[PDB]
Amino acid sequence: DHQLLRYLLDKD
Amino acid sequence: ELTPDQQTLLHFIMDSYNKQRMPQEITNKILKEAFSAEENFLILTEMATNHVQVLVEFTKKLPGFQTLDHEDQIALLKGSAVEAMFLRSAEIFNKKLPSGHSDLLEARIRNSGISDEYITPMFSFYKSIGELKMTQEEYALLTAIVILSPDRQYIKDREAVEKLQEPLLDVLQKLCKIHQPENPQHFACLLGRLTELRTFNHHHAEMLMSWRHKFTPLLCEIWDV
Ligand SMILES: Cc1ccc(Cl)cc1N1CCN(C(=O)[C@]23C[C@H]4C[C@H](C[C@H](C4)C2)C3)CC1
Repeated sequence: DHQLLRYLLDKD
Repeated sequence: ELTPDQQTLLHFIMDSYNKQRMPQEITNKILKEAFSAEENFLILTEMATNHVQVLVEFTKKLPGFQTLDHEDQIALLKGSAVEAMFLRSAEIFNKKLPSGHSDLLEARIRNSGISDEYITPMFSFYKSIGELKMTQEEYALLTAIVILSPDRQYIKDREAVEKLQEPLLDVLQKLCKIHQPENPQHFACLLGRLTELRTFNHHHAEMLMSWRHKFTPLLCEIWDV
């Protein structure tokens, strides 16, 4: 269930 | 006085903190939307959700934060979300709105289905913080210090977090000597509000289990709802 926060952290 | 590297760190933090603010559509929704528990609740859900986005953007730019273990990154975000939300909400409530919008936002908060158990410590905390008369630098640093708290649960490398937090504390400490030499315990007073802040973890957990209005998927993820 990381999906949203992980996306927000990793995105450029 | 601030050494030039402390000045470079402050300037870098402030650029990240000023970079994202409150969108006009939400602010106007405070003034113009229907007043009812469900509608008041929805506005607040929408402010909290925008705050999460802003919080992640600010957190990712903190010096050293991207060098931490990926699981630690997530634990810090999750652990600090509520506290950071309350700190930003205090800033907005005291400093970033016209006198009209503060009164109306207070009303909306008081009639959004939230228990009195939670409302009273909230407004007490906002008045407490408001009496410190913090500058924007002080809000930015305290937000950064709260996010880089090494004592969150399930942090593997606590020493690594301490190293990132400490320079921010040292800068905040120098700003309390400079902007209020009158009050030599001002720094400790600020850190006293972190203690008040931590109580909102319990209050917020309580308000959450005491539901079921829908939250957003981002809120559910970061609050573990
Ligand atoms: C007034 C402000 C401005 C900015 C931000 Cl980021 C948050 C706030 N709030 C202060 C705290 N607060 C809450 O605890 C919630 C938590 C949760 C979702 C939503 C509606 C209910 C239940 C109260 C927001 C009001 C919204």
